[PDB]
Amino acid sequence: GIQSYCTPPYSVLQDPPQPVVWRRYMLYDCVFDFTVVVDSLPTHQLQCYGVSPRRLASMCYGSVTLDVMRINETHLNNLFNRVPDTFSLYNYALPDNFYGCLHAFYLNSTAPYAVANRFPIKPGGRQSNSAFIDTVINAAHYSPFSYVYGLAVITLKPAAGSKLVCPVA
Ligand SMILES: *[C@@H]1O[C@H](CO)[C@@H](O[C@@H]2O[C@H](CO)[C@@H](O)[C@H](O)[C@H]2NC(C)=O)[C@H](O)[C@H]1NC(C)=O
Repeated sequence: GIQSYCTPPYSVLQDPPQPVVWRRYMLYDCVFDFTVVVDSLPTHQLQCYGVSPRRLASMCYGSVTLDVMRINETHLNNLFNRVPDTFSLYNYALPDNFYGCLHAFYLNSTAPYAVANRFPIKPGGRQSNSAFIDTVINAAHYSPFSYVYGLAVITLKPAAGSKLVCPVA
């Protein structure tokens, strides 16, 4: 039938959360403007797995997940090369057999960079203890600031019947 439009996360895109509190947005059974999280963004690095970047925003999917946070160059490079570090061990980790895209874009901002460096998370997981999270965010104030990129992790699910996420033209 006639699908609704998914609302793009403009607000979180103009101010990405600290990686310790990365945010997820789930897109399902809707029309979505992919340009907001791809073309319109000032791209620093776009890396895709299971799909080409030129094909990404042109087809439909079973579902689309957007994970948004900030990330500095070291952690970004380790993320791309799949090398373990504090970011992927304690803050945000790609799921097994990741199908989708990593989109890093310019924020032109060197700021407090709140990254957990203890208490391991599982892939696709997050820190859940609010007290500890608060200590990480607080500790960010008393540690070197980092020059930082925005990061949108786009997880794709293959189309399988009706109720899809389709791009706007
Ligand atoms: C990105 O931020 C991390 C901290 O979240 C920085 O990590 C430090 O990196 C140096 C080497 O450059 C290590 O000796 C330190 O032990 C690291 N500290 C922690 C707490 O992990 C990293 O340097 C930052 N990268 C940039 C380019 O600013």
